[PDB]
Amino acid sequence: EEKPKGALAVILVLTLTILVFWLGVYAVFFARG
Amino acid sequence: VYEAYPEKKATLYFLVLGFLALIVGSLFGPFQALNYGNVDAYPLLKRLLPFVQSYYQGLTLHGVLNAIVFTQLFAQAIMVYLPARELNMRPNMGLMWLSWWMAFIGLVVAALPLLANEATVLYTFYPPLKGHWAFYLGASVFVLSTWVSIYIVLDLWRRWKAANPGKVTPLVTYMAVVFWLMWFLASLGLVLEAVLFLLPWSFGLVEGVDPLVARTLFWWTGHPIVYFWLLPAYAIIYTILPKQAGGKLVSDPMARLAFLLFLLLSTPVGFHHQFADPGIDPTWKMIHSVLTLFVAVPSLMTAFTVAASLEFAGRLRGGRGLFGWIRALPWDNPAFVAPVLGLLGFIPGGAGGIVNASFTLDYVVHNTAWVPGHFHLQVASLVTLTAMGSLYWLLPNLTGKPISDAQRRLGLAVVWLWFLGMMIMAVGLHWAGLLNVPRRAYIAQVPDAYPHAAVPMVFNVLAGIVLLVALLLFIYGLFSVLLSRERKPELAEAPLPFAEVISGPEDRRLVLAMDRIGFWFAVAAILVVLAYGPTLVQLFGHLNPVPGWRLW
Amino acid sequence: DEHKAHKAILAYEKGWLAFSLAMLFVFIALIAYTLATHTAGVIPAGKLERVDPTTVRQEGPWADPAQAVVQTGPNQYTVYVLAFAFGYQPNPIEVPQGAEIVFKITSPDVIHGFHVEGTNINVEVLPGEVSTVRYTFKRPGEYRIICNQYCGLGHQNMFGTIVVKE
Ligand code: HAS
Ligand code: HEM
Ligand code: CUA
Repeated sequence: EEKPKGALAVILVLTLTILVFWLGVYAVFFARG
Repeated sequence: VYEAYPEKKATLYFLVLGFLALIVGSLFGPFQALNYGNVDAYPLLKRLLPFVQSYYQGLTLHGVLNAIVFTQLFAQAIMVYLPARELNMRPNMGLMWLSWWMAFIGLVVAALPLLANEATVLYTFYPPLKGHWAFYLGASVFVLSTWVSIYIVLDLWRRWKAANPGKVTPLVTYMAVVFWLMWFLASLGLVLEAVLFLLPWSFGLVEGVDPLVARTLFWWTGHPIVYFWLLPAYAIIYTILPKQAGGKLVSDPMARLAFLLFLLLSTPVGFHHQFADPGIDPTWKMIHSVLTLFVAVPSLMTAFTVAASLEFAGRLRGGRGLFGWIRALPWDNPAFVAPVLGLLGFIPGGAGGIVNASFTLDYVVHNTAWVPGHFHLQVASLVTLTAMGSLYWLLPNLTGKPISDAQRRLGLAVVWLWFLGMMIMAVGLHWAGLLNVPRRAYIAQVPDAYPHAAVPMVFNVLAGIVLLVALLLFIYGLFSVLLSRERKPELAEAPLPFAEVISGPEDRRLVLAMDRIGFWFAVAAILVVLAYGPTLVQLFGHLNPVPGWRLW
Repeated sequence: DEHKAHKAILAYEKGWLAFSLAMLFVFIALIAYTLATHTAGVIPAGKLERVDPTTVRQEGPWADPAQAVVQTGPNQYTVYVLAFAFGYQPNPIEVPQGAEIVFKITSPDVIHGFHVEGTNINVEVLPGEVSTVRYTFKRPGEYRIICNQYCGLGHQNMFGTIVVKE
């Protein structure tokens, strides 16, 4: 059958969570600059 | 069970030895979690165990037992026994039982000093922190064992390659092969660090060791060593979970490629642990940074392969719309439940690691409680949970003792607690790290030293209680499985639960290429000569050995 | 079916790949961004600059603590710091504000950490070697130094003080 929308959610929760963490720190980085 | 597969016995000893290790090492956890929640329970622990002299002697056993003794032993069990059962071959038993006694004698040798306060140096043992000679001699022998583990599996692969010329390496084998090879390349740093310095150092044969060279050589191993912890789980997650899950591995090739890429990019990435070091060139650090974001690809890949597989397993057992498939999965199943939970937390765990990777950002979180946050999600969640759950299929398979209704429920109990507790603790430690709280510190003996960190402390402490139960419940669970005079042979010879694979026509060309293992191995070697050679040569030209210290 | 589902899996396996690469590359672009600005100072110098740990506090730039600070440039000050079993020297460290501070750090015993709370300064200190880092203090007052590399039983208790004069 059809497109793995479940996997596509998971890689999307992963992608959202990487960004938060990364940008979350990059922000802190410059703030302690 | 024992006498046409005595591998089952030798395999079982690697587990017990390892699980008794994880138990002892773990005792110190709950304490250290409260210690991070500003409570000093160490007089309480000092009264449970008369031999403990300091937080740090306890953090040392905890680092060493759990992350070094447990994980290697698990690795040895899985990455040897699995490939043997897929191939239906026996390993050289002479060699296999030599690996066991070396992991036992190294263990013992090291422990005596550790338990006597002569090696309170942490599982990193950075010079000039000078521990007892038997702790270096002990760990070296303990590691060296894995060299026989490489050989044994290489042999089995030589053997199967021969009975079957032209044929492609079977999957678990393919995985075990690149795994052990990658681990041989890894271990060159630590062995050289041992053989050239540590061992003479403590034997009295030199008065000094270079701190920079020592750590550079150590981190050559201390990264790939973590992949050496993960793959035995990935191995299971790829080729056995999807069965337990009610479906199939969706891609044979992707799983090989994943592991291939690990063989390639696990070793040349160590200056990610040294961003904060002197005497290592800014250019090289960035180079080591790019490559680290690279080693993250396999796992990003893994996320998709694996997700799909579960979605399709949940599709198979009647799983509905956007999320329906998640419910349809066998949530009654400790073997299923333990790594899937680990995998949820692996998400955050990874998303931390990549911040960690990115050079300049590592100056925000380095040596804070954030690295703990990070790695617990990784090795004390996912690897350990995959480990824990796996007794529910692997242990019956080794001994022939079936698992009752209640021992299962006791397991489900353990895993949901362990996971939740690990989640919780990760909030605390991450949070605490951003609030600059250092790691490896007895911070509850300075109560007014982190007053702005009141809240995450709550979480640490709370995770400490939960995870104390978690562990106690586990100890009980474990031993009820191990000490029941409940036995049947017929399920002990009943095959490992390997998943069937979805495999397309395009596989052929791609899978044949990745089988060129001698070549891929050579490249990995070159990748490490390129990435460490320049910097090492420099250091080896300008060596500044300094005397040893004992500060506990 | 079954074969019908392997194809469409692999495409998105490629697609997810494509994306994750770009995304990972942008990170790499943003990192070498931080590398092109002033914040790049906190990266230790690469050049090996070797010292002797058993002499460092009797001769040379680390012996007298009242020698610590030196105008080394028109808006540049070098501060020679000694991290040692359970403290820092000088205590406190006194540096002016808005100036570029070039910290030169080392240890006479084991490894320590040099983590200045509130800042990006987070450099390992190693016996025998000299950690060179640079940083411009933007907001004045007391900063707290934390040793964040286990150094022995008094680790938890090894704090210093930076004093950045307006
Ligand atoms: C075994 C445990 C280990 C893993 C695994 C691990 C992963 C990474 N780490 Fe790390 N780490 C670092 C970078 C990374 C990177 C780039 C990755 C990557 O391999 C991460 C890859 C992971 C992902 C890309 C996420 C994939 C997610 C998956 C696969 C789960 C999805 C779930 C699904 C699909 C299930 C859904 C199912 C349903 C039913 C919903 C760096 C710097 O680059 C530092 C140094 C920091 C410092 O200053 O010391 C560091 C620090 C540590 C230390 C401290 C050592 C010490 O004491 O000094 C340890 C022990 C450790 C272990 C581990 N670490 N790490
Ligand atoms: C009972 C659950 C556990 C708890 C509550 C726990 C608690 C802790 C805490 C609070 C820390 C940070 C302490 C500090 O930085 O001073 C820590 C460190 C650590 N933990 Fe765990 N732990 C547990 C289980 C495990 C397991 C099973 C492993 C390995 C698979 C592990 C691996 C490590 C390692 C490698 C460190 C670093 C120690 C060092 O810096 O030398 N932990 N643990
Ligand atoms: Cu000096 Cu911790």
